[PDB]
Amino acid sequence: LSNISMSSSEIIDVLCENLNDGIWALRVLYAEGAMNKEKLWDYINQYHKDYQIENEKDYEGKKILPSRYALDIMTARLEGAGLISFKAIGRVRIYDVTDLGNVLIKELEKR
Amino acid sequence: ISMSSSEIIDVLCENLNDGIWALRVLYAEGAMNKEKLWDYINQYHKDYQIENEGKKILPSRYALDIMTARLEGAGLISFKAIGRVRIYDVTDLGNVLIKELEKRVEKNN
Repeated sequence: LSNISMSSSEIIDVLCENLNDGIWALRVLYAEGAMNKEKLWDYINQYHKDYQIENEKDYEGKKILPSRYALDIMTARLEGAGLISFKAIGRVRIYDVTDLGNVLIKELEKR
Repeated sequence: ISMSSSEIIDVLCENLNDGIWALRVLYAEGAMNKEKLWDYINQYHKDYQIENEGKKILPSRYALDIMTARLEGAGLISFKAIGRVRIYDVTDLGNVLIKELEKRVEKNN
């Protein structure tokens, strides 16, 4: 009766445009593999920090994730977009990139 | 790669959860600032519940920011910053999900 009114690439473009800083969680998970949310918090801060230092060797800025509140917001954006997902180990959450998240990492670099 | 519009939308639908309330509010009431959205989301959900209680779906600003974050990331709502104020509205993709959910309500009933 009615097709989905936006193409796969138009939808992917919207997800790419709102990814913003979440790209750091994707880079971490893509390079390091699945990880505990707590460790992902640390790695995202380290990846971002090192990337800033690559450009400004005397860089000394604030953590992109200074609080659990910030961590929860960043993962919330990625979970809502279906780019990362998690599995439970008791109260621990193990995160990894999803198929759409991978579909998106490619679509990113290329463009 | 190789994901159809349908496959992608399925993924967005599976992760929407309670965010549907914000899409419904924005669609019905039109664009509004974030503080009003918070009130309306609670008011909308409250009413739905009242006739189906007590607890606010968004009891704190934290809950409000987590819910809107999931929606913004999925590209379902969008906002314009004016100073520290933000005016939100539901997007084309947000309406695609509203329509997709109504299609499912239709099939599941």
